[PDB]
Amino acid sequence: GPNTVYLQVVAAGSRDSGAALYVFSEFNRYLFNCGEGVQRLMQEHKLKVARLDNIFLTRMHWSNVGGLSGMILTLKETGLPKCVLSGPPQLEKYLEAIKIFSGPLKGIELAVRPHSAPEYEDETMTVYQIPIHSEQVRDSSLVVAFICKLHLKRGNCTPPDPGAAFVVVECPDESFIQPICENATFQRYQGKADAPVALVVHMAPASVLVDSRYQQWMERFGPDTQHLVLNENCASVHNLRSHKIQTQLNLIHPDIFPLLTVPMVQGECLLKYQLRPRREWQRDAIITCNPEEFIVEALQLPNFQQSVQEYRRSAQYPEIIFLGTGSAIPMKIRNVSATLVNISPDTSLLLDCGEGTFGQLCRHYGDQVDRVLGTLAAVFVSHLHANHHTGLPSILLQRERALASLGKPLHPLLVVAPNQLKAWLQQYHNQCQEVLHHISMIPAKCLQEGAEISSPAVERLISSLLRTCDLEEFQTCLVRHCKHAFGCALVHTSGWKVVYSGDTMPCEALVRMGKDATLLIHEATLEDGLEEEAVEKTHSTTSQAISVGMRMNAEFIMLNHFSQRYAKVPLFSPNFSEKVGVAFDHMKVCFGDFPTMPKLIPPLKALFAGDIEEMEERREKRELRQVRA
Amino acid sequence: AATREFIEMWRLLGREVPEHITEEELKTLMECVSNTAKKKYLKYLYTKEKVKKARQIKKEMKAAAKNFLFLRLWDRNMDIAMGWKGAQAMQFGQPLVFDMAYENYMKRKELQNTVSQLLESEGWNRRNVDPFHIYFCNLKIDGALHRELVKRYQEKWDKLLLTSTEKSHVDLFPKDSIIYLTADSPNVMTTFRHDKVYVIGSFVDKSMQPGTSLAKAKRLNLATECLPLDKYLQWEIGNKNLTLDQMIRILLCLKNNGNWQEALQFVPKRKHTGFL
Amino acid sequence: SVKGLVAVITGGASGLGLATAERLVGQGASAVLLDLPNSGGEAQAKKLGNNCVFAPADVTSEKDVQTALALAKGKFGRVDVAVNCAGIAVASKTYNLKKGQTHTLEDFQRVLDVNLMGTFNVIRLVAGEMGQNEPDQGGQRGVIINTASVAAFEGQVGQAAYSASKGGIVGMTLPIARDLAPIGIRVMTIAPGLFGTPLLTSLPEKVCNFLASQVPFPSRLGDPAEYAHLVQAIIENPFLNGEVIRLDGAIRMQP
Amino acid sequence: SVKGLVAVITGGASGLGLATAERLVGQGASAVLLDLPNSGGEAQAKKLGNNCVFAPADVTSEKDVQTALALAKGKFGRVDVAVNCAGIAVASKTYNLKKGQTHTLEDFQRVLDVNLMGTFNVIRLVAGEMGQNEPDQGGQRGVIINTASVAAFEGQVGQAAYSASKGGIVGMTLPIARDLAPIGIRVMTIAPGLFGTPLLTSLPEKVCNFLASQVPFPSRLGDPAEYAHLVQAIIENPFLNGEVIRLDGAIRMQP
Amino acid sequence: SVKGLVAVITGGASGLGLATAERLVGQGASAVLLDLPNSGGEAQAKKLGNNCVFAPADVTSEKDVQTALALAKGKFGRVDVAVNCAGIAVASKTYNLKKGQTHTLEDFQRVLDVNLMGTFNVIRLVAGEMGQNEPDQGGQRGVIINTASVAAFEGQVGQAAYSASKGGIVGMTLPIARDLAPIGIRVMTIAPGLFGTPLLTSLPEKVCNFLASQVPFPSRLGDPAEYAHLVQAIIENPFLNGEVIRLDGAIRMQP
Amino acid sequence: SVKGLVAVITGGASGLGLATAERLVGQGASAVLLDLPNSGGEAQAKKLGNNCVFAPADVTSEKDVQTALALAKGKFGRVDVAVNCAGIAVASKTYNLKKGQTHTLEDFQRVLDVNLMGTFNVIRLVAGEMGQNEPDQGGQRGVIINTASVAAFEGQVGQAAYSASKGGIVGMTLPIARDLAPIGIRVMTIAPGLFGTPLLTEKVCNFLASQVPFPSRLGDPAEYAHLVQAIIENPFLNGEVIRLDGAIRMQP
RNA sequence: GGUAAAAUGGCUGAGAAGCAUUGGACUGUAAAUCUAAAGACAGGGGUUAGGCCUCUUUUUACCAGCUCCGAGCUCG
Ligand SMILES: Nc1ncnc2c1ncn2[C@@H]1O[C@H](CSCC[C@H](N)C(=O)O)[C@@H](O)[C@H]1O
Ligand SMILES: [Zn+2]
Ligand SMILES: [Zn+2]
Repeated sequence: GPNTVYLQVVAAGSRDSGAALYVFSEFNRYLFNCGEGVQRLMQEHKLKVARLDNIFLTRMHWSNVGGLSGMILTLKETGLPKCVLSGPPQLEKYLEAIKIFSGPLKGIELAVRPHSAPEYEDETMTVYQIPIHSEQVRDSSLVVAFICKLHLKRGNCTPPDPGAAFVVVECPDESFIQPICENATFQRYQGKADAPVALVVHMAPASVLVDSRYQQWMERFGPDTQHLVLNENCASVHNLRSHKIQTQLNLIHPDIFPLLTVPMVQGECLLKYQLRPRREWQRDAIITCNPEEFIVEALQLPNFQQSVQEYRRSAQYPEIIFLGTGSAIPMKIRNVSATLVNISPDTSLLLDCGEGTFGQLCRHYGDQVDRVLGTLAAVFVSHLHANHHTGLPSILLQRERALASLGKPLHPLLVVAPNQLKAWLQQYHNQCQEVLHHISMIPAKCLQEGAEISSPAVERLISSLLRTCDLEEFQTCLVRHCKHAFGCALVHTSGWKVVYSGDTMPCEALVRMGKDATLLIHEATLEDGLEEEAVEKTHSTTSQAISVGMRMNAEFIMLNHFSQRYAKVPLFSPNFSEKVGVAFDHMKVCFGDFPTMPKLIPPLKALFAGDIEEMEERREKRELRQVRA
Repeated sequence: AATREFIEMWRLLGREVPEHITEEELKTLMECVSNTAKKKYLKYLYTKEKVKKARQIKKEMKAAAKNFLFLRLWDRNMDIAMGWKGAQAMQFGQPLVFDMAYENYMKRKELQNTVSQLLESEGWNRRNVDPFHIYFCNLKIDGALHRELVKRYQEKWDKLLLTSTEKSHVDLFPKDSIIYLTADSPNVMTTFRHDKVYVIGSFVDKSMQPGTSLAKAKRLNLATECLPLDKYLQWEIGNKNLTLDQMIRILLCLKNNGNWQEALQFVPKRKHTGFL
Repeated sequence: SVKGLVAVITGGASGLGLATAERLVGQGASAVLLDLPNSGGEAQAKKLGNNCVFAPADVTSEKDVQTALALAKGKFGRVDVAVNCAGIAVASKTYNLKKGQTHTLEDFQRVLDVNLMGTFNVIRLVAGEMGQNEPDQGGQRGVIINTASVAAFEGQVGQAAYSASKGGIVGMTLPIARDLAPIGIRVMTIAPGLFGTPLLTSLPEKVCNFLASQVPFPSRLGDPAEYAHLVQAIIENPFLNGEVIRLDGAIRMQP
Repeated sequence: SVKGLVAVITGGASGLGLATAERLVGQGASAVLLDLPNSGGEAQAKKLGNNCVFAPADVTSEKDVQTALALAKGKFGRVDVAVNCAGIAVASKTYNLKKGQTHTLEDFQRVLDVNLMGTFNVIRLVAGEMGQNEPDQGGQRGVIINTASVAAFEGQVGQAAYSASKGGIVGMTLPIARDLAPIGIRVMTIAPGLFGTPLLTSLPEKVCNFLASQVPFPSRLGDPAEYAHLVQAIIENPFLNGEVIRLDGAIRMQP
Repeated sequence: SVKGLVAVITGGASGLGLATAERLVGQGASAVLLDLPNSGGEAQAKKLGNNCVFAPADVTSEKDVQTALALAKGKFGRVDVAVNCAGIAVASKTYNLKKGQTHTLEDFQRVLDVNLMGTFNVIRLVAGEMGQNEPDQGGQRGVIINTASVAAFEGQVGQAAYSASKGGIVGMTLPIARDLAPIGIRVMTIAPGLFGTPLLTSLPEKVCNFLASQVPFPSRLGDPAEYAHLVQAIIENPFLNGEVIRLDGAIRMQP
Repeated sequence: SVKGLVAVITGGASGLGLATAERLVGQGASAVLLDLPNSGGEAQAKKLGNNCVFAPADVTSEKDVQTALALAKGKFGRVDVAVNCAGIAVASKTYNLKKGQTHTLEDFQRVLDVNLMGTFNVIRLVAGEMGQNEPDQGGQRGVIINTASVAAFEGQVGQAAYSASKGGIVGMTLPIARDLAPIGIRVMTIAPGLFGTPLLTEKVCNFLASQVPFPSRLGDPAEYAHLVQAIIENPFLNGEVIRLDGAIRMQP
């Protein structure tokens, strides 16, 4: 038997993170409710995934399986031969649906253990699956609860330690209260002296908890039983590095870089509870957020203070918010790609919906998220790579919730995307959870310059899109990145034009279509060093993007989609003129800020002097190795 | 204390523990708070007793065994000849500085290892045909390093032909003619310069905290250099930091007109496959 | 005996030159200290008593030595003994290939002038001073004692100029002894080893300790009182002439 | 053998230097005659062939010796042997009581700097040139040979300055040989004694004829060819270093 | 040139004497090896050819030396060169206080009876043979070369009997050179330092390396071929007489 | 000084040794005369007083020197100074071509036995005697002074054997001083020139006395004794040869 | 910033042991010895029955994921 066993709260149920546990043991590791952004949080806090044998999903819902594809492709790159999923039987259909936009994922092996399957035991823990059906093949009323029993460890004579069990219960709504109460299997452990359940993790809204029946249900487990509750009432910072960076940059320009936003124990990030050595509420790694320390560290930098002083002594719509400026994997500072455009105070357009985009939006706007989602008019998806579209279902569900809370009619959203995306969402809607009743999708090919009206419904939808977003015209073109990869361009009645490239290479159709653009957003994955790799991987370098922008003769040029090689900042080639800018998570850019952007280069150089120096040293070492090769 | 009970019980189990124990090392044992530290300390005592007992049997095994030009008094003559060479080097030799400012960052075990490496380095320097003029800069009196050095050398400490001082290398030599050797330096050592003064940090740093010597050098605006280990051999495994004796032998080989491919013969072979 | 003798001691304000002055004044002789005005010769002259007079002079200058001899003749009336103890040293290799350094000619010239040229100047002027002395019943008019370190026979590394000057003194000892033989003046030379004078203290302490330890017997630095004893022995003995005596301790200096 | 070697011979326009140059050039070596401009060395250099060149220089001045060494390096590209056969000589007693004459300081200074200081100047400047030669199989880089007459050991009446300079040369040989030992340069000294050079021929004919009879064997004045032969033998032998050789024919000078 | 000369070499069956014989025979001379019968010199004489003849004799006794000289005169007709390169070495302290041991008199006596008495016996017997030669056009009749050591100048601990014998040769080389001057015989002495003779190469590798490092330059043990070269140079030079040459490498023996 | 100090003087019946004994006994020391039985040194020992004892011995014989040292130990209790002033002398050319005469080996060997072998025989035994002394506060246990004439440097015609023995002593001085240095014994050598010894004492003696540069006369054994006392008193004289000559360098 | 493997502070190992290092010895020619000192397999943690399990550092390799079915460059 293992010598130590403890739990850990990766996410505490906050609206922008979901909930998830992490069962650590010397022999095995387990995960519960892999939602959106769980991979980023676990990577930030150094939680290894090397031996993540089993992943337990308590409910077939996008709030519990959102980040499943990301974890699967990470474990694969990790080299794990087989991973086993446990939960509702619909996972098999979900796995089939994932392959529509991804590949066949041959390398890693996937297995499913539904609740109807026989019980699974390990070298450290026995797991029982309890199916719960709400009152009153897609099934929208199934929730699985888990009861994990540890193996008995013989004493060292030291008396042996009997196995202590813990229970994970999910109660998404009041309709599930009675089925949980009336379940006979729970009474086997609850009303008895058999290994009185050490800790029970409750993930249910606070309105459910205050119910008398639920309150009596928890109390019947005994006085010694603990109770942990991840119920969206947590007040804890999840992304410490993001908060640090945003607070530091806010010191430069507040507008361009706005600031972010019965006994029971409310969960916190990195909260632990040991079970094998002893039984205590460890609480040794609880995150602590203090902006004063961050600004002190920023001010003590060798060159930051003088640079910001020099910049400061020198001295509207539409406005662009860069929610995410990273390419493949989510990282500590940069999320996956996204871009919010605010055409009018009452309308908005989402330019790309990466995984966990809603989380970044909620962090950026705080309590204003409900109002913002009301103004969301359309979403554009450019090419069906992962981490460019996987965050869409979260946006749709949260938009429905925000519309319900704000008291507005449920009108379907407009989605401009390749027709291949229809199959993925169609299968997910048919097999797992209803989604399609929220969107009215428009194929991207129908908006081409030489396109033709496929159906009168499509023409009606595009006309409705133009009316809602108040745009004069919407255009798309096929960029040279992959099969069915599209750009976009928006022209307002005011006359300003915005062009979004997407993943691409230097192309001529984009230049022809986006002529005389007011603001250009272009992919800048790599630098001049690896132009061969960029050609091989179908991506553009920094100077390539700059040349494309200059040839198209845009007023300003913005770069994003930076590679994982890049940690904090890209290189700043002497080619960086007053027109070329750079993007960071959560900055706001307005048309009046174009002259200001070049002035921000010295402060940004000072704030990241060590990082850019280390990157330059690494590049020099690589060049020396290449020369000596 | 009660530690002797567990000591005897583990000795009965024979779980790599010393046969006996003394009072002072016992107090040091209770001054270890982690069971890992106590286990490591007991294993250190255990391996000490074993090697001490094992080497004793060699004495027993050895116990089973005209016109001349010179009397067999060679050891005295070699010692006197090395003394004369060292006396000349103390006047006309090229200075070499060992910086003892790293006394704070070293634990007791690393301190003892530093003293042993310093002993070996001085011994190798004495035997050379053209010795350096070894300096012990920043050697605070009655410090831990100084006390250990006078304990190991005993009465020889007052007769060693090297300059030991409490001052700093900047207070003895012009700042231009000082080069601080370190593995983290960006500049790569090309050739040995006979007009410069080389500073070697008397450091062990097993609990790796790189950049200490580089920070100390850059604090005084001193020049820095690193050995071109990479340019001449295939580095496979192991940190590029070298021991003090290896560094002094490399510098001695370079000082005596030797080439790089010959000076680097003292780098351990377990770290590199071979030359380029 | 040395009672009533008048001695002129060059460099007699420190080191070997002061010990002989102390011993001769204690025995009952009269001494004149010949040293540079910068050195505290007047303090030692006052300390030694009324039989000691400090004469500020430079051995390398003919006029200074002439004035000092005139002062000695005026104060005491005669000169019977002359001891040459003044001498400087330099530590510089002839050529350093690794460092690319060459011995300067100025250092060599200055050492040669102070050690060798000054000794000959004092000898050739004090000899003229003794030439007027009435012959002793043994026919002796005066004694001249020089100092030439053991580097004249066994030089060390970086000791080229000092060895050259001392070797010049040793080589010229005999011809001067033959020159002054008709006028009854004895010329003798002493070759001190490591004697712990201020000259030797310029070396680091550890080097001095090692050099002291390498003396066969006694294993210590020389005592200037022993040098003074040997000087008195030379004066009393009438048959010592034109010979170099090594007051060393049987030390042979390795490279 | 000495074939291909380049030699710099100070005073190589008459006497022992000219004889050494003649023998060395005859064996196939290359020689550079270093002497005063008025010494007539250009005629000797022309006579000895294109393998011998004349460099006008004064050994007592650093600049002239440096220019001569630069000329030798330009002509031949290498310096392998440096033989010092230069030096003036005077004769005056230290003090003449019967005549009231005292030895002049100017004559002593002139003899000292020409004989002793000039030799060291040439040695220190030449050692820089020899240090650039690549060491041979035996590690040798060059040979330096000096001259110091037997007056350094047993001087005569009036040879005070001469004996001082020669004794200084003899005494400084060992420290210089120890200095250049790591470099790989051998230093040796020769004591010619009585030779048929014009210096000995400047004395009255009867005196020289009597002197040739005082040599035990052979009872004649030294032949400069014999000195040249000894110089070549010193050059060829690799184990002769730091030693003074008396080429005097077993003569010991009397008062 | 040494072509046609007949040389008598004592202790010439091994060591320095064998090398001297090899070089002299190689240049066209004739040699007679003079060494003990058990030394195996007959094989060496056979190897060197019919120009070399082994003479079994002991230098301590007069009769064997006379027999060897008679054999040499019978075989070749004359004796022109005599080289004394035979001797034993003994190391023993004068007194050891800790061990209570004293230098036995027999060890001291037997060293003198070979190194010193034997050398003089050979010299006095050979000088009679060389006196029958018709004088050379330079007046020379023969050359005698002895072999002292640097122990005669810087003896080490234990070399008290060795230095006494070798010191006697250095002392007597001059009076003998004056004795044979009327006859026309030159007597010279060589004092080799550390040479790679078979007696010394038998030492372990570590001490051999230390001794090689002791020599300043060249930092190696001496080569007997260099000793033979110096002997030939002494033979050829007519003006070398009554002088000791130190073939050492500038090594001053450590105490 | 030399008060209460015991000295063993070889060849003290007459010559330089007798003058050394006279001076040392006069200064308050104790002397032991070591000479041949027929040398008549018993009368001199009686004349000097109760501090002088005549011990008949032959330096070439181990037993005689051992018995003499035992007598000195019995009489005074310790030995502090040893002055080796004994020695014979012989004039004979190595080879005389006109007469055909050759130097005899027996004559050469006889001089070596007395001058060189006798000095070492006395030294090696008196050093053992001196080793039993308690070290002086300066570390000194005893002083050994040898005599080796100036023939060791410039020998005359016919002085082959004499120069050989004297040069042997001069060469032997340094290694013996190094041997006895750890014990604490100083070994020093004096090189007298032309002295008024009975051997040297009309035309030849007058010419030789004139030959000395200064003083133009023969040496004085009193001056030799004074030099011996000075060497004894001075603590830093060791392993060196002093030439008490008068600046005279002999000629062929 | 990630993924995987490794880490001997005198050097090789083995998993014990050799070659080494420092202080002392006036060595009779095996001192080729005697004697005293220092012996920690990256560093922390844990446990542990070794041995594992984990954290950190360093060295050396490596770092996108377009799925369908027939029309077969478009169609769902
Ligand atoms: N590879 C290398 N190149 C140059 N100097 C080196 C070196 N390895 C060690 N040294 C020198 O020898 C010392 C050994 S200790 C090295 C540890 C030190 N904390 C550091 O990493 O800088 C170093 O301090 C440095 O002075
Ligand atoms: Zn992308
Ligand atoms: Zn893409």
